[PDB]
Amino acid sequence: FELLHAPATVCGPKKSTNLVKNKCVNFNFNGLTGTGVLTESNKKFLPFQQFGRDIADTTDAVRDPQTLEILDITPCSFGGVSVITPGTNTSNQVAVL
Amino acid sequence: AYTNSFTRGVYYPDKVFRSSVLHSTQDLFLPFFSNVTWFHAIHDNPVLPFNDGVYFASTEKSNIIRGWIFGTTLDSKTQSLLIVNNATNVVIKVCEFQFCNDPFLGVNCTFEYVSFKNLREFVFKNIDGYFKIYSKHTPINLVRDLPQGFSALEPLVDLPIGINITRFQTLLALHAAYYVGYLQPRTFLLKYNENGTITDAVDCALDPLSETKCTLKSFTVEKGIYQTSNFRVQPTESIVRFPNITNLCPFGEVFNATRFASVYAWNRKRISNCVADYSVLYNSASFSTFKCYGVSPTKLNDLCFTNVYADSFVIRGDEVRQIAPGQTGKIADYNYKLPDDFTGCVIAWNSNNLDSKGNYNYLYRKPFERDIYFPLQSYGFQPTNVGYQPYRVVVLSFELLHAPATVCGPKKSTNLVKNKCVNFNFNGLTGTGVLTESNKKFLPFQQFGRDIADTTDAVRDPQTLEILDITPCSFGGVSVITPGTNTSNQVAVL
Amino acid sequence: QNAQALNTLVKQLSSNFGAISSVLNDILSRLDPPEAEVQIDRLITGRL
Amino acid sequence: NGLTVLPPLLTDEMIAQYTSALLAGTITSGWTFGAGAALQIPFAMQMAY
Ligand SMILES: *[C@@H]1O[C@H](CO)[C@@H](O)[C@H](O)[C@H]1NC(C)=O
Ligand SMILES: *[C@@H]1O[C@H](CO)[C@@H](O)[C@H](O)[C@H]1NC(C)=O
Ligand SMILES: *[C@@H]1O[C@H](CO)[C@@H](O)[C@H](O)[C@H]1NC(C)=O
Ligand SMILES: *[C@@H]1O[C@H](CO)[C@@H](O)[C@H](O)[C@H]1NC(C)=O
Ligand SMILES: *[C@@H]1O[C@H](CO)[C@@H](O)[C@H](O)[C@H]1NC(C)=O
Ligand SMILES: *[C@@H]1O[C@H](CO)[C@@H](O)[C@H](O)[C@H]1NC(C)=O
Ligand SMILES: *[C@@H]1O[C@H](CO)[C@@H](O)[C@H](O)[C@H]1NC(C)=O
Ligand SMILES: *[C@@H]1O[C@H](CO)[C@@H](O)[C@H](O)[C@H]1NC(C)=O
Repeated sequence: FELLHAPATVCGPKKSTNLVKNKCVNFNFNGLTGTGVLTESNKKFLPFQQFGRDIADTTDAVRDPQTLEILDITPCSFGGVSVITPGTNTSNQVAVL
Repeated sequence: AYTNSFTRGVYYPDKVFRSSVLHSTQDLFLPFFSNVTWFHAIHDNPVLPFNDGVYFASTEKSNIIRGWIFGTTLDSKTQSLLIVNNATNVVIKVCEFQFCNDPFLGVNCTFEYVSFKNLREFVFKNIDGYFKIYSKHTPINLVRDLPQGFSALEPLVDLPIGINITRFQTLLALHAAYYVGYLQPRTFLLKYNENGTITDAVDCALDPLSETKCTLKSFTVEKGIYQTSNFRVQPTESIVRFPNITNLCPFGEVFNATRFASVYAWNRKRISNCVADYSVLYNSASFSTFKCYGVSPTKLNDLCFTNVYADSFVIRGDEVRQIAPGQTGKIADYNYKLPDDFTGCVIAWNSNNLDSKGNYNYLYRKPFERDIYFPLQSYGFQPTNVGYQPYRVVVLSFELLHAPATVCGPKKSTNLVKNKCVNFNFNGLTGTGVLTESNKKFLPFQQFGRDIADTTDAVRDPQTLEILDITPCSFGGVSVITPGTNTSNQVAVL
Repeated sequence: QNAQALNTLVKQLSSNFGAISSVLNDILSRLDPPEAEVQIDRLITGRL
Repeated sequence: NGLTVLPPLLTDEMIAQYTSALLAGTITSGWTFGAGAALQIPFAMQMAY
């Protein structure tokens, strides 16, 4: 089996679903999975290119296997959460950043 | 005739999209500013070597070059890839074609497909049976030679032909010069622009400024001194030394013995002062198993030992699995124990057609202990009993401690060369360095000397008992002294 | 202190780190790649 | 093993020249060479300051 990231010609028995843009989704493109927001893009993939990659070797963008358009993948919003509090010897009220 | 490859013959190495990044890659590219052979088609279609792979390029005004042939003999004796482009139809076939004595086009098949002013560049490589084709077509205005410049090639075709290609030939249309350049494993730095098109490149092994661009991942280099590489001297030839003994080791006397001992009283034969050819035992199909826990069985021919011992006895077939380091059980624990750090190979075969009758002469009961209502039990081996049949097992215990080696396999020695950087092998001990005369007084029992790092310091030559010092061949950091690339491309090397 | 640091670094080359041998050439001259690589990874981790 | 030692940029001789300059300055011009020009001063007067 050749699993190199390139257009797949043999795909496993599994029905596709519709694609939803600009929302956080759990995606699977030709067996490649991850979580992120799929958006329209201006990334000009060459006809032989199926996947794009970032510095971390993570997927940057994909070509939809049914309709040959390029979708950018932006990981769903995240960040650290900090709790701002007076000492509990004063109050149990907190603010969240 | 030859020309300058310049910066031509770089291709998009993968189906991965990148942009605004100075990415670096290792693949079979044409080395920058190397020579490529220049062929002519005026008033020239020889067979060329394919080597590890080919860049091909041609210049056209009338579409004279229309195809390629790839194979070993190109004469209907083997499969040969044929690519032809006639008018508007590209044709690809891999048949055992009968080609002409001198193939040209006038103006058991496993695959078939059917679809100066112009420069058409191609790359051909043949990796694990896959014939990968990259190409680029571009307009030109030049008759004399290949245009200088850069533009990378996309991959177009990948044919799973499985053909061993060593030679190739072109096909010309007769009523267009072409170039053939050999690909090499050279690392590159590639400038992907905003559109993701590779717009510049730096071959790593071109020159010391190019090493500096490869080391800094940058097409611009600042004024300074940069540690691009380590210079290390290479060896010239190998030196192989073993005691010049011609006696052969008596394995036949162990494996083809009239009778094997019982496992409660197993025999231990010493093998020494001989040449041990382990290819015979390994290649022989008579063995049910040949499992090595110490060293790989194919390395035994180079490697050699201070002593080899053959532990010979009969067990029941299902118990063969217990003779191994790390195993426990009624045989492994009670009658025949190996060290869990055991070095060697366990060889066994059935004796259902030799020891079985019933045969009641085989009795069973620390590592290598011989333990000569009772604990003593025996088997009645009969030809009609697989897991209950007798097996003859010989365990070969090998002592690899660094000491004078008495058992060394069938490998011829070479002459020894002093004061030159050489790849040496002394009794199976290898390394690279300069062998010189020494004043190190090894004691008669000492064979090898060692340094603080546990590396070999000196050795005693096994044929002539003199001591040779081993000093690694001169080495050190390279550094490239450079002004900024805004001021110059000239550099100096430390 | 600097001499001690270097002497310590060099002496570490003699350690096995779980490998059959501290000597890299002795692993390579005895094991086929599928097994040699395991022993080497043990030395690489320790030396790195 | 790959362990090497690089030389310093300033050799012992060059260091000696710098300490010599600093010393000659200290002796013949006091602190004036630190601030600006080395302004000669009789050593005994320098000590008076
Ligand atoms: C997916 O289906 C559409 C029809 O809705 C078709 O035009 C397209 O070629 C199909 N894609 C693939 C990859 O077969
Ligand atoms: C903290 O709370 C304790 C009661 O558990 C109280 O005795 C103490 O005085 C309080 N200290 C401050 C600084 O509020
Ligand atoms: C290329 O050929 C020229 C002769 O035309 C020769 O002087 C030069 O050394 C060759 N260079 C290489 C890299 O083979
Ligand atoms: C090209 O060659 C094929 C045979 O391989 C032939 O059948 C075909 O007619 C030729 N050319 C064109 C333009 O059809
Ligand atoms: C095709 O291959 C077989 C080997 O399986 C060989 O015997 C036969 O002669 C080949 N056919 C031709 C026309 O050479
Ligand atoms: C990219 O392509 C555009 C045309 O679509 C061109 O104007 C531009 O110069 C090219 N180079 C870049 C921006 O990478
Ligand atoms: C045992 O005898 C057979 C011939 O029957 C021979 O091929 C084999 O090599 C011998 N074994 C050894 C270890 O010499
Ligand atoms: C190697 O051969 C020489 C004869 O040239 C002999 O004197 C010497 O003893 C041999 N060495 C060994 C280890 O057998």
